[PDB]
Amino acid sequence: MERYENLFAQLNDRREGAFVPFVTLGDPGIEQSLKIIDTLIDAGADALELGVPFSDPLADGPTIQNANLRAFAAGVTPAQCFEMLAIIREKHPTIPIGLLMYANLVFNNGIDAFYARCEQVGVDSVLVADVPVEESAPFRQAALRHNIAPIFICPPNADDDLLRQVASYGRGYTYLLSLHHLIEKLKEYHAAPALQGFGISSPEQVSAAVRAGAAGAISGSAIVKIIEKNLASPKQMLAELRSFVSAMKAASRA
Amino acid sequence: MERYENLFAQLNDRREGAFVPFVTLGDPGIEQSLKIIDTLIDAGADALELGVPFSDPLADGPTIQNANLRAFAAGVTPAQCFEMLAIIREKHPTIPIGLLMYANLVFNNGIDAFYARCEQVGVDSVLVADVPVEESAPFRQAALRHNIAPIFICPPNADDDLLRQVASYGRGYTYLLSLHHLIEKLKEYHAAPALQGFGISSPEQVSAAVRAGAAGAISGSAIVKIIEKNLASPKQMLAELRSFVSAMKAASRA
Amino acid sequence: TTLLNPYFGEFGGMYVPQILMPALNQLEEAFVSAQKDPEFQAQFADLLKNYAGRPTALTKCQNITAGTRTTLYLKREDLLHGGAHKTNQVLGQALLAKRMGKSEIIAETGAGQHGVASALASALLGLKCRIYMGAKDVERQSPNVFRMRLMGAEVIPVHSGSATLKDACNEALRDWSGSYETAHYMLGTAAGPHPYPTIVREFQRMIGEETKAQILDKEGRLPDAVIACVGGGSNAIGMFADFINDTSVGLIGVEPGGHGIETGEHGAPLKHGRVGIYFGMKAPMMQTADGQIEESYSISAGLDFPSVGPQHAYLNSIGRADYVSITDDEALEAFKTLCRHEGIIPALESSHALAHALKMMREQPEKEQLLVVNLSGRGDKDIFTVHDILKA
Amino acid sequence: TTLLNPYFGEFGGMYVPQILMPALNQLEEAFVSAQKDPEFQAQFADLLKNYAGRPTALTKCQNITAGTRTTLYLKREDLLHGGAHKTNQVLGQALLAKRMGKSEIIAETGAGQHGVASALASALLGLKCRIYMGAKDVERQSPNVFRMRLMGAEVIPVHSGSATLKDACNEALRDWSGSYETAHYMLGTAAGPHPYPTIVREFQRMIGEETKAQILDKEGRLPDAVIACVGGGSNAIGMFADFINDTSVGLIGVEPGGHGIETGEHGAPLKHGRVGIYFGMKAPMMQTADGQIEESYSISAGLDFPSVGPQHAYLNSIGRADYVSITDDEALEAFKTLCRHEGIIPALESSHALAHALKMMREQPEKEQLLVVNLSGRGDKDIFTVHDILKA
Ligand SMILES: O=P(O)(O)OCCCc1c[nH]c2ccccc12
Ligand SMILES: O=P(O)(O)OCCCc1c[nH]c2ccccc12
Ligand SMILES: *Cc1c(COP(=O)(O)O)cnc(C)c1O
Ligand SMILES: *Cc1c(COP(=O)(O)O)cnc(C)c1O
Ligand code: NA
Ligand code: NA
Repeated sequence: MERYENLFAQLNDRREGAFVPFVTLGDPGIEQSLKIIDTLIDAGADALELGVPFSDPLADGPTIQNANLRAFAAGVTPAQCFEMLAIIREKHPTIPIGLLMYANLVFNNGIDAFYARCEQVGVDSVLVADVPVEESAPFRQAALRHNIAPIFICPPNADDDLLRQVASYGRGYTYLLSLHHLIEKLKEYHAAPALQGFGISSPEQVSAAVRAGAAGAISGSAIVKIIEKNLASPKQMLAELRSFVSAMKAASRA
Repeated sequence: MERYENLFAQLNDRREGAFVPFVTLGDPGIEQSLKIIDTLIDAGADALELGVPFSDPLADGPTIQNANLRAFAAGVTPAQCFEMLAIIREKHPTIPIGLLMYANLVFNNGIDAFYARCEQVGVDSVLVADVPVEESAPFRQAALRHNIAPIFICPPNADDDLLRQVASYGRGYTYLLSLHHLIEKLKEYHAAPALQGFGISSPEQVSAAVRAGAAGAISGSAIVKIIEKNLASPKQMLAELRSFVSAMKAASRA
Repeated sequence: TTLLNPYFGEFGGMYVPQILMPALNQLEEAFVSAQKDPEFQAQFADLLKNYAGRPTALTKCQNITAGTRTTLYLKREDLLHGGAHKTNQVLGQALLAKRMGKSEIIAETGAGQHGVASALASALLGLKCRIYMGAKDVERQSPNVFRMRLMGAEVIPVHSGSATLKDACNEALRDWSGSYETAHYMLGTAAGPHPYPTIVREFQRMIGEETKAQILDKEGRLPDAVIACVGGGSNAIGMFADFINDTSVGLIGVEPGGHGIETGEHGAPLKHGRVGIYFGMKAPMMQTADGQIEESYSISAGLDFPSVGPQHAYLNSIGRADYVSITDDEALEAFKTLCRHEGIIPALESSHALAHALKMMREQPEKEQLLVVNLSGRGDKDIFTVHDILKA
Repeated sequence: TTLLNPYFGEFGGMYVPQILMPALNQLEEAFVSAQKDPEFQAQFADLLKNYAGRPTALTKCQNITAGTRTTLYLKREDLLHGGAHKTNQVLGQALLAKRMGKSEIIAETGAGQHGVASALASALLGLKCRIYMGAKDVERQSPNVFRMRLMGAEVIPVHSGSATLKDACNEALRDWSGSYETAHYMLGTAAGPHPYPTIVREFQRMIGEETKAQILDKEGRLPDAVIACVGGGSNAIGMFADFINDTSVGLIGVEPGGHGIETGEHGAPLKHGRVGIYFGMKAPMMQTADGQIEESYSISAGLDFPSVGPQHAYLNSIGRADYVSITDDEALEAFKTLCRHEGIIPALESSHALAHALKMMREQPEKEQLLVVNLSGRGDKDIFTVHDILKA
């Protein structure tokens, strides 16, 4: 499939940036997580970035670390996550869905089998947080064979060789971690469209990312905090998620 | 004075052994200790061996160690002991009185001053438990200058050189610690009369010591145990001390 | 790209978020440079000798082996300053941090020995040290925590995950990702992403080099086997390294069997785990069938690393080294035996290695064999643990 | 009669009950014989090297002295097996016991370090060991008591007197008086009746001999002073011995000042006691005006011996050595300073010696001086004590 390509083409036709929220699958429970995701989409999310709870998310900050713990407290397993992913895709056929994975969960029962399962449920991309370009060969190869976009992080510094590798190796979108030079160079090397991430928590940041040349912005901790804040009130939780996503997406429009 | 010489001459005229009890001065209190001593004498003690409570009686067994503790619990000091000694001598002019001392209490304010105080109160001998013949020079010299008999222990083994030293250095009596050869040799070298000591606790031991050639026997732990056993009953304490001393002394008679 | 091979066969690698790669490459480059620098080597040798106490003794244990044909020596890392072999490599890494112009040190610790060693090295060398320790470990290692504070180090409890060593490992990496410009991450074992397995082995290799010279001096030949406990793999690879090319010398690594392999409550991922990718490397891991990382269990707090150094997994795969396990009860019996017969109180970690040598001896008492057990640390720290168990 | 002089000037002697003299004479004779026996010397050197870890390092402490003209080295007895210098002499006495055909060892201990050392030496050398310890000391040293039991030694609480070290000293003597035929009394310091002050000094003299060779190697000259804490006097006389004839080298002994000399709560009999006769010797004692022996007080349990070795009283009298005192608070500050600036946790005993060197440095910072502090032991054992005080 070409969900990211189609999305970015449509957004470009509308001189619009993408707003992509991130949540941990199963946080705070499967049922509530499925309602949270439908709320993010109805509120205007252009794509989704979804984390599969892992015991040792060494690339995650406190907010997401706590989301992993809530999901685990609810018994969430990768298998249940893939069950949720099929339900999500069954309800929303065109939204791009990217997974944020840790290497062990991809390698565990076989790298190729993992990407095959992603393809089966309708996932569009996989960003393995702890697999740098240097170790990415088996992962990106398996991703490409199963029509999954392998996503790479372009770090703040990133020298030229790295920008060239990220531009060549990735597909779907380039995760731009925390500027104009990185963006121009990615475009120069024909990298996948950049989605800026890391602390995006307000509408002005979304508009600034689009102004800087990025194709959109990813927001996770800001979203997860709303879940954390309203655990005792699921209804208020969804109302606050809708309000925040609606505002963030509005900021991406021309 | 020549109290030991006079005593042994009198005992010899009666073909009799000496029975010499030992108690710790001030155990269990000054008043009771003075009554205990008068009871030992009235019951037949021929001489007395009296301990001055010392903090570290490293030559004493458990029974006497505990007597020291009781005396200390009652506040007994060497000064009070010398006050008691003058009272004892004032009541009993001829009984030989020997002190069992630790070196520090003799050396503390001056070796010569110590023996001078012994002479002043009427003590007849001093056995410094932790002063072997090898270190005895200042002690025996000071004793002799103040008409005090320095007492030495002749140990179980004691080679010939030691028997000769003990015979030459001591006066009054020779403390024979735990046999016929030691006794014959002491007599051969003209040692002071031997008093056998160490565990003497029954009449048959007193008769055996006399039969072996010793001039008498010393009994301490057996006496001190009676004090320990009857602390709650001073009257019974004195009755039991009288009974035991009377029996022990009877065993020394021809 | 790298200057050195990040892998030992299929094991090892650099599985870290992209943002950490420059830190690993910088460290590898500084390491390669330091290893060729005679001045760095002299400064390291000087601290090892005059501050840490090297060389450590190699003690023959005649009372333990009486009546058998086993001759047993103990390499005395328990006599190293700090009481365990960890001191060797923290001094080298501290010197590397200074070589890179770093003024701060980040470290992780489980039982606390590595935290203590990192703190002492930082105090000696004027580095500002911060240590991550899982809150459960903080709770049960107050003596080591206080030593770290007396030595000027900041101790940071980690409450995420299981609140133990692996969680502290994740937090150290997280911290470094953003502070590597001025801070060096002083990894505590021969594991993690390249170049650490390599660095830690090279900074512990004097254990085996000395053992080889000492055994040649005392016996005129190499050992039939060298035996060492394996938590993460540093003391074992330090003892094994110089003997790798001496084909006749057996290399026996001993993982903790805990309550018994069959109970699942153990810490023997090399022989009873499954290869996974975590903590920056591909290696055998204690993990669920799902791929979640689990804790290692052992009566010995220090054999708590839930994986194992990649070079051990490799040496095992090619048959160069053999790995076995020893249970809590076997380790306790060896601890008691050494105390009673040689007057040496061994760390319970080290007691696993001794327990296996005792088995080699006891099982075939007429087999002639010259064995060296790496006594990786002293056991004063284990006295309470052993007492309670015996009281129980 | 004796082969060697039992006195150091007016101090020393053999003030024991007659029944114990043959034991002392036998021991003196065996000692003189052993000292001329190259085989005994080789066996002792071998245990010291290969079992105990000698030579111990001499560590320069540049961080502590920065900014001053003091150069300070620490002789690292804290790195000796057992963690304190006591190990040296118990191995020599154990070998002497065996030379005399004895199969049993009797020992006294206060803080427990000597009990532990006697127990480890007995375990290594196949001697049946029994240790006397005052019940108050047993109560407050359960860790050391348990180590002694793990090592096979029988620990006997002494309830007589004050139930502390001096009482255990009396009980050890009492026991030996009747068992010397088969048991050796392993006295724990350079005190007591001849020949012990002499034996203990000779079996600790390698501390100073090594220090002299190490300092000559590193500085090309002798120290301006060597400084050591003085409980009973063994580690200090071990450091001082080889320097006695080097007139330019100052010998500074540091007794515990406790809460302050003026409070009377201290353990400094050499400079603030009165000569008396106890524990088989004539020496300065902690005693009442009446002549009853008293306890020494110090935050450091190990500087509890209520008297001092006769050779120290003698060296003091002739002006060859100088003795000073350091208070609990000064010792605690030195303990903290060493931990923070050199990453070495010193025993609180040793911390008194370090505290005095720090004063020599701090009081006259521009005075050029080369100092060596005997770091008689490690301070892991003092962590709780220091923690509580700091918490208080
Ligand atoms: O809003 P923020 O800063 O939390 O970014 C959230 C981006 C999605 C995200 C969650 N966990 C990760 C680990 C590595 C790279 C990206 C991710
Ligand atoms: O009956 P026994 O065995 O207690 O002997 C008691 C003798 C007096 C006595 C009491 N304490 C001492 C120390 C040394 C020599 C003799 C004594
Ligand atoms: C930490 C420790 C170990 C375990 O770590 P390795 O890296 O496997 O050596 C072993 N022994 C001791 C005494 C330790 O402190
Ligand atoms: C026992 C001890 C001392 C005190 O004894 P000395 O005989 O005076 O040396 C000093 N330092 C340490 C570490 C001790 O254990
Ligand atoms: Na492990
Ligand atoms: Na003292």
